[PDB]
Amino acid sequence: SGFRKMAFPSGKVEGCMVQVTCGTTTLNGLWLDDVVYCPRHVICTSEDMLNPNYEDLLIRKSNHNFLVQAGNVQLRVIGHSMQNCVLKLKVDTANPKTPKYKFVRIQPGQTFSVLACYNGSPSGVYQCAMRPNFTIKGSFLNGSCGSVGFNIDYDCVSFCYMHHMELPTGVHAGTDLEGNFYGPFVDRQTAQAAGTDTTITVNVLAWLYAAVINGDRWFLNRFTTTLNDFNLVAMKYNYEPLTQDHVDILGPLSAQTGIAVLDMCASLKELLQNGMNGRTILGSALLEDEFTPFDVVRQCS
Amino acid sequence: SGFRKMAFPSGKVEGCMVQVTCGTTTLNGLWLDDVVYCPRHVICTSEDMLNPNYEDLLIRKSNHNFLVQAGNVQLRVIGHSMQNCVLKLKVDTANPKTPKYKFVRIQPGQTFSVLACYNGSPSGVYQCAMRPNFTIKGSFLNGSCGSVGFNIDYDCVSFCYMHHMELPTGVHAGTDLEGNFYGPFVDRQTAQAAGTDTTITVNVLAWLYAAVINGDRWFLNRFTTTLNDFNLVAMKYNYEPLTQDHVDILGPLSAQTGIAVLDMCASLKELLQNGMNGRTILGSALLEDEFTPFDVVRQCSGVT
Ligand SMILES: O=C1CN(Cc2ccc(F)c(F)c2)C(=O)N1c1cncc(Br)c1
Ligand SMILES: O=C1CN(Cc2ccc(F)c(F)c2)C(=O)N1c1cncc(Br)c1
Ligand code: NA
Repeated sequence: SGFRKMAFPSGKVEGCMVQVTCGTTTLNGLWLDDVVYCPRHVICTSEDMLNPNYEDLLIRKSNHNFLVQAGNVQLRVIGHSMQNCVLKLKVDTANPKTPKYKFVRIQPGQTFSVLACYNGSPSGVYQCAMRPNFTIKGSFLNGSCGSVGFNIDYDCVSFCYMHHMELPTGVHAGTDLEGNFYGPFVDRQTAQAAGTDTTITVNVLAWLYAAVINGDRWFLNRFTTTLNDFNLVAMKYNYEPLTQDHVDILGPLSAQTGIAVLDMCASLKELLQNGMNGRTILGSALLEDEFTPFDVVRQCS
Repeated sequence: SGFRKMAFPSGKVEGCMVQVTCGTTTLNGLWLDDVVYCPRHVICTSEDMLNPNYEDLLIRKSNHNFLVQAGNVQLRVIGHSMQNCVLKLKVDTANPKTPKYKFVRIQPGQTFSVLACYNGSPSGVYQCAMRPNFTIKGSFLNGSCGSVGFNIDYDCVSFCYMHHMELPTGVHAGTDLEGNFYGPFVDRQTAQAAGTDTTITVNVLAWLYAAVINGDRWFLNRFTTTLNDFNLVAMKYNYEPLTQDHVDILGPLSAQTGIAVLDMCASLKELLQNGMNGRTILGSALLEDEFTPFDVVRQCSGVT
């Protein structure tokens, strides 16, 4: 028993991290097979920041303008291309530590592990969720761009996030590994702001199921709710709508605990009305929304 | 910006984890140089576990009773011996992935990363603190025994914890890598309980400094206090005493943020007496005590 924010073991990703330098700019890149992926903004100067024309900046570069260092070894860049907001540098060595991997684009509410890196070297690993407003609440300093986000269900690494920037509210924006941004953001220093964030309702319900599995029942009640009445109340507390898909997804947790999804919804309504009255759930005094249904089943039993 | 419960990258430890089977028991072991370390209770059946005589159980075993698998490869056990509550299985091959490492024993309040493993396969990594009552609030299922805890101090892995058991309250107990238990526990099936726990004061102060560095400042106030008056309050709220050494250790954070430790102690006094009045700090409604001063400086400064 116990319940913890748990990340995937980071070793398979650690063996893929490299340092990419262009001009006076250094950041991180991801070395898979014979390609290094990194944010295209590595090619920008101080001037360039507001309205960079990336195609024009890139056409001016040769292979030998990109320095790639993997530990103590320089790799040779033998080709370059841009895909959306990522640069792909072809190198003359396949990474001998390349894991089985794929690139997956995730939806808001999905969680993943982040391996924070500086100068091509790993600093730490933690868990994040894609917020409804397409940001992530990470922990990143100057030099962290190119850090990646991943899951490892089975032996296969699913890369889902590459870090590009910090927004003024201190939250983080980035792309999938095909270089498409999550949300409306762009890799330019013009004014942009995250929309107001909301709580991930399906995840809170998952976590309440986790609390029951681990032996806590104090917050249950004798009531039920319709899906529509639940959503009418929940939205007054800045909770995302719960959909019939989400209800279906919670089916297994419902069957394991004997508590119907809409009865758990009624418990959540009361928690929003009353607060916790000095109590905690799984060691928290707030409702947690960064565990998915899949996360709960994997960690519990 | 941002502040997260962050574990060390786990790769150097992942390359040392193996599966150990003895009879119908499978659990995890740590393969360093030519030795596999695991809990000595691997040799017990249920009946044995009620009142084990480990020396007597072990003398009945041959090397070939211990099946050790590193991935899909069997290792050959060529020797077996016990040190306190850990079994050491000598094997015929040195681990080519052995990192630079040391075995260290940690103090209550200190934090470490846990690599939870099942059947010799790492499943997850998270950060823990050794509680003042010598338990850890981990997340472990059947099969997790032999999972380890560690810090990384340079390129050197400092192993500090090996998992042995779950207590009835759902917290966790184990040993250092020399097989000495943290806390007043034994490796047998009898009634055992965690003692009453306390809050790690120096760590809460560290986390308040983390909050200030990240822009969360509402709890600061004009007041200061003395160590003696603060410690009277801590005692009343089941907080560990704050020592002068703790004050010294927070020195850097005090100079960086302009908030003296005893000035921050006056903030913490008020929080204990009055609560948070609906507010949060770094997204929490509780005072967090599982970041050390070193953890905070490392995460707010970028060490790699
Ligand atoms: O290291 C950097 C650089 N940067 C700025 C940036 C400039 C032009 C662009 F087109 C763009 F996408 C991003 C930025 O936000 N970081 C950062 C990333 N994470 C946490 C911190 Br603190 C800083
Ligand atoms: O997997 C096991 C086996 N086990 C047996 C045991 C009982 C008493 C002892 F003194 C002892 F040394 C071993 C035990 O506690 N776990 C466990 C460890 N962590 C989280 C879970 Br759930 C289970
Ligand atoms: Na003060």
